[PDB]
Amino acid sequence: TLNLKMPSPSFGGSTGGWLRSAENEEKYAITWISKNEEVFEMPTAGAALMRSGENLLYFARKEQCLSLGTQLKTQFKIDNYKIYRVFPNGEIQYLHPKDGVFPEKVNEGRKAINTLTRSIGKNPDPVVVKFINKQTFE
Amino acid sequence: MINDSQIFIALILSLVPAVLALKLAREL
Amino acid sequence: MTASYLPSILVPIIGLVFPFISMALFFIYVEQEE
Amino acid sequence: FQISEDTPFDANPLVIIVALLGWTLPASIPSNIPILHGTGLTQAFFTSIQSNLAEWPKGPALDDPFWLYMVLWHVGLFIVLFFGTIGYGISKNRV
Amino acid sequence: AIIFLWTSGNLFHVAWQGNFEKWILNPTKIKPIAHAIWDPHFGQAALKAFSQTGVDYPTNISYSGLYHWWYTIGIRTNNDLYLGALFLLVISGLFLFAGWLHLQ
Amino acid sequence: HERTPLANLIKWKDKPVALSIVQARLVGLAHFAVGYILTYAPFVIASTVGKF
Amino acid sequence: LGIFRQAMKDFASEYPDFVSRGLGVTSKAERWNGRHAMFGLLAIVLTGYAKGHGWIPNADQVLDMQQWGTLVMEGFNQKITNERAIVLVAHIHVLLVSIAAAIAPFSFQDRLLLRPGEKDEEPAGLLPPFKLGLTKEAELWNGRLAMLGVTFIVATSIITGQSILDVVNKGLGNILY
Amino acid sequence: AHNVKIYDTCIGCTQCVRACPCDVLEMVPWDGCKALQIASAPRTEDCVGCKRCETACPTDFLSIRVYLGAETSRSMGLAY
Amino acid sequence: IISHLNWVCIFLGFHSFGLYIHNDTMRALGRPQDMFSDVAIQLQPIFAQWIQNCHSIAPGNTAPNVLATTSYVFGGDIISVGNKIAIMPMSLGTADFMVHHIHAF
Amino acid sequence: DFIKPYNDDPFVGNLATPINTSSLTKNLLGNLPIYRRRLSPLLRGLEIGMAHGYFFIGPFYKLGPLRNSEIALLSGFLSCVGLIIFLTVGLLLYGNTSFDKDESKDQLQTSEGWNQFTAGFLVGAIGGAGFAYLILVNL
Ligand code: CLA
Ligand code: CLA
Ligand SMILES: CCCCCCCCCCCCCCCC(=O)OC[C@H](COP(=O)(O)OC[C@@H](O)CO)OC(=O)CCCCCCCCCCCCCCC
Ligand SMILES: CC1=C(/C=C/C(C)=C/C=C/C(C)=C/C=C/C=C(C)/C=C/C=C(C)/C=C/C2=C(C)C[C@@H](O)CC2(C)C)C(C)(C)C[C@H](O)C1
Ligand SMILES: CC1=C(/C=C/C(C)=C/C=C/C(C)=C/C=C/C=C(C)/C=C/C=C(C)/C=C/C2=C(C)C[C@@H](O)CC2(C)C)C(C)(C)C[C@H](O)C1
Ligand SMILES: CC1=C(/C=C/C(C)=C/C=C/C(C)=C/C=C/C=C(C)/C=C/C=C(C)/C=C/C2=C(C)CCCC2(C)C)C(C)(C)CCC1
Ligand code: SF4
Repeated sequence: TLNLKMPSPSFGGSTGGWLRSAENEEKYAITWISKNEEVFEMPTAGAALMRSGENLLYFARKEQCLSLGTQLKTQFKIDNYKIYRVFPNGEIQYLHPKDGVFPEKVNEGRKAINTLTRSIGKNPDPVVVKFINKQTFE
Repeated sequence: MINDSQIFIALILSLVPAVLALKLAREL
Repeated sequence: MTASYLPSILVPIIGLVFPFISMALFFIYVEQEE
Repeated sequence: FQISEDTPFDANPLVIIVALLGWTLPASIPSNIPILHGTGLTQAFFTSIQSNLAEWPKGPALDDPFWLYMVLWHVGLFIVLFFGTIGYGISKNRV
Repeated sequence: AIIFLWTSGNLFHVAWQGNFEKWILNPTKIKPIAHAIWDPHFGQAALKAFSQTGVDYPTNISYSGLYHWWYTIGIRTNNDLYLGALFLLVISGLFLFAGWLHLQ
Repeated sequence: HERTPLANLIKWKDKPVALSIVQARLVGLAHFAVGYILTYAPFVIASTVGKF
Repeated sequence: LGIFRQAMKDFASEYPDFVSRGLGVTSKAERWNGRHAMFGLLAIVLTGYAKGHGWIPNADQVLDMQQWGTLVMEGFNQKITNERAIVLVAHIHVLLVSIAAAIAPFSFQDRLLLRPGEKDEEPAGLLPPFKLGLTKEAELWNGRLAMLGVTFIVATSIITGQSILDVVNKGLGNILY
Repeated sequence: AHNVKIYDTCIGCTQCVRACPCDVLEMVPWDGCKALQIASAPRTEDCVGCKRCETACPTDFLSIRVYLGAETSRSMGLAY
Repeated sequence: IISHLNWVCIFLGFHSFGLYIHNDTMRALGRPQDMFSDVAIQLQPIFAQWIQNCHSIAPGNTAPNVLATTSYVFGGDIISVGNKIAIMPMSLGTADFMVHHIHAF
Repeated sequence: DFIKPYNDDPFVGNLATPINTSSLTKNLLGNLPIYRRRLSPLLRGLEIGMAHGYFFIGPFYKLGPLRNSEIALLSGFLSCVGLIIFLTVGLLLYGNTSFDKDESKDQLQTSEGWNQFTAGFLVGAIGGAGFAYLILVNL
């Protein structure tokens, strides 16, 4: 579960943050644990102060969360971050890391989606799928 | 030369393609 | 009524009325959710 | 009065009074240059106000000394007002 | 249908607002009229500048060569042009109808 | 738009986006071509009328 | 009735969006156009009388381009008369009433379009019920008759080559002028 | 959504997964290559179509391919 | 910052270049009286005109120990060398107002 | 100090400044007809119409193509009515596409509510233009 009452980094605010679409379509949350108070760069621009302990931020896009995640990992060696999608109705999907392990590391249990049992040069010609719903890359 | 009567006949006749255009447009 | 009146009647309609009705209809069409 | 969301601001009108007196007095020291006559900027401006109000509807012409007096007088007034507000702000621990 | 309506319009405008009957009497000197101008943005000086083609109303001169063509092929009167315009209105409608019919 | 009082009463139905990469090429080409013809046509006509 | 009832269904199928708002082959439009035709024939009669009795001042006088601008100009370097400009102004009055009535109707009045989920009035048929007085029936009776009148009078003018006013005036027995 | 496909010439280097800024991709077990893993695209609803994955892929021709398709708010990268 | 600068650019574009397009259209239509010009609808650069005047009267006044203007561009004499004009007053009218707002844009 | 996160939320895309959150700003905006409490959509539209119609006549009267004629003001008035009609249709089109069965608790953000507002705007605007004409035709 997320925990909506988790505290946030210290930040004076900006105009780069989320707009109406975050309220009535979807927004994203990233949480992490830091050992110490530390300044980091907001993906919406500006310096913010990481609390020691738990940290919660909301963003409009998944890419903003992951961008921050990459910064946490690279600059601060924090790899305990979690990303969630938050709907207006209150529902919460956990997104990343999906199964506990980062996607770049092989993990048993995962199943191949969107793989093909051929090389790219063995796709059929467009004319063959003319007047049917198939694609050449299906 | 060309009368008011002749211009009105043209305008009335131009309703035929107008209506038919509407029908074709809809059918497409 | 004569024919020389026709430009003064028609040009305002083809230029200031027909287009704005067409624009309005197209606008309603493209925003319909159905 | 709140200058922002939840930020009460003093807005003390003594600043305006002190500023106005602080400027108007020294600006009334007389000068020798032809445009100011033998009077100071304050007097010159006030005289031009009267002379232009004598022609109520007709506004001052371009080439009327009025415009130079008005601008010069206001530049000085606004500088004193500006530093006066900042000074009062320092006293009230705005920083 | 669109092609035939366009041709109809060319014939009709020349029949109604043109100077075909005057032009055929002196083709190398008179300028052929395309159609009349009605534009309320015009000032009086522009109305005068565009009213120098024999007739008493502002016009555009034709550079399409329609007068030359029509004269060559035997047209001589505005009534010839007008009936042409009427005929091509009917042909337009016919094609339009055939379009509709062949989707039934 | 969203942060302007009064104005932000009014809301778009379609999210405004910049034209697509291909759309820009096409719109640019359209303007280039229309401009080409509407420059040359008056010149070729007025040049000849002006001379003769 | 079978021919007409089918024709209405055909139009409704072709144009559902318009027919649902009472536009096109509807009882809504029939009635509204009836009201305008009835007013219209009065306006034509009043025009014929006003012209005859010389109510319109300087009727045949042409408007000046210096005063009234470029819109006075007509097709073939002709200018609009005072009479024509005046009759136009009369219509502008009631056009602006119309726009107000359409967009901002009275709470009690009949509205121009049908409401979101309002059905149309049932068609009257070949002959409506004959109900004397200020009734929907009597309105539809007089509305249909007026619109027939306008159709006839217009058709007569083009076919015979007489003016609508002349046709109307002779139709009333040279009373208006 | 954009279509992302992984072809059987994949050598399980992981570079596409590392490149992806939207977490569309992940490595799954496989027998077909020495690395004993293949790239997978389980979350293409989050794909923006940036093609950083293809830039990263070392094989010739590519083993990962992005076919741009039906646009959504997600795919267009809108924060409004 | 960028949204406001965007707006000021659109404002300046319309109310500078737009005036030239108005003028082209009016002159093509044979309506010189409807143009923005010194002899029709005037747009006088009154502030620049006023500054020119201050600079022309400054010598012996607000600059008492200066004998002549910093520049004859502001007003005063026509200076000539040979029979060529070196420098003389530059009048500012509607055409000057318009091109200054193009530069701002 | 004076600039703060908007609604005490630093991750919302806005700042609280003097321009948007001072007492003066809140006093002004709150009392404008579009925001003011206990107004029907019709009355909101009526007040807005009047204010706009009144000022619209000035540009047309003084700078239009008939500014130098004896009928300058009448041309001014007809131009306003023209403008007002276009704006009303704009409002009609906006309401038609933007609102459906959603009966929101604002009122105004509804099909019916927006139609009352549009009615108001039209009548108010022609009224205000009318009122400006009467002042100017005398003075
Ligand atoms: C872009 C700048 C520009 C400007 C300033 C003008 C100005 C003018 N044009 Mg020209 N015109 C232009 C571009 C421009 N034109 C272009 C690009 C073309 C296409 C070729 C034309 C073609 C054209 C034609 C054919 C005609 C004109 C005419 C006119 C005149 C009357 C227009 C009118 O009544 O508008 C009505 C204006 C309004 C309804 C409102 C204007 C905006 C208001 C004032 C903004 C106020 C904002 C306010 C300050 C906000 C404050 C908020 C808060 C305090 C409450 C006027 C002098 C007419 C004329 O007769 O010329 C003498 C005319 O016939 N123009
Ligand atoms: C294509 C057809 C077309 C036509 C027929 C006109 C006609 C006119 N324009 Mg032009 N104009 C057009 C296109 C057109 N415009 C385009 C595309 C542009 C942008 C470049 C312009 C830019 C322009 C400007 C900037 C100006 C004009 C003006 C004029 C008027 C000048 C003559 C006059 O002195 O009237 C004087 C005007 C009146 C007496 C008022 C007439 C108002 C009518 C009655 C309102 C009717 C509204 C309509 C029925 C509403 C329903 C339509 C729709 C919602 C369904 C004239 C009405 C001038 C003008 O005066 O406009 C107000 C003016 O300043 N036009
Ligand atoms: C699909 C329709 C789209 C409508 C677009 C509207 C713009 C076009 C308006 C053209 C008007 C000028 C030409 C007519 C001019 C003409 O021939 O005038 C004929 C007639 C002339 O009578 P007068 O007494 O003035 O003169 C008669 C003799 O002196 C000359 O013959 O005047 C009228 O009938 C006026 C009313 C016409 C009403 C026209 C119809 C308006 C409603 C729309 C119905 C059309 C649909 C038909 C069936 C589907
Ligand atoms: C006068 C005027 C004014 C009044 C104007 C007014 C509104 C004018 C109204 C005229 C009316 C609407 C004519 C209507 C005539 C309608 C015709 C006659 C219908 C023929 C239908 C056939 C018969 C159908 C064939 C069918 C077909 C299609 C299909 C098959 O199913 C078979 C049937 C089912 C038969 C003002 C207000 C502007 C002021 C101005 O000052 C003066
Ligand atoms: C042989 C016949 C022919 C046609 C016959 C003929 C021509 C029929 C035409 C009838 C006439 C001309 C219309 C008469 C109907 C006009 C009336 C009904 C108008 C009422 C006005 C209102 C009700 C009062 C106005 C009001 C007044 C009180 C004053 C205003 O202030 C307010 C209003 C509220 C507007 C054929 C050839 C077509 C074939 C068909 O087979 C049969
Ligand atoms: C300058 C200035 C400013 C601003 C201003 C403004 C912006 C204004 C506006 C104003 C306005 C803009 C106004 C208006 C008004 C209006 C009116 C006054 C109206 C009236 C009306 C009437 C009276 C009537 C009506 C009617 C009628 C006629 C009938 C029917 C309908 C009705 C009922 C509607 C400020 C403050 C910032 C600051 C200082 C300076
Ligand atoms: S195109 Fe971009 S977002 Fe999509 S899978 Fe490749 S790297 Fe990820």
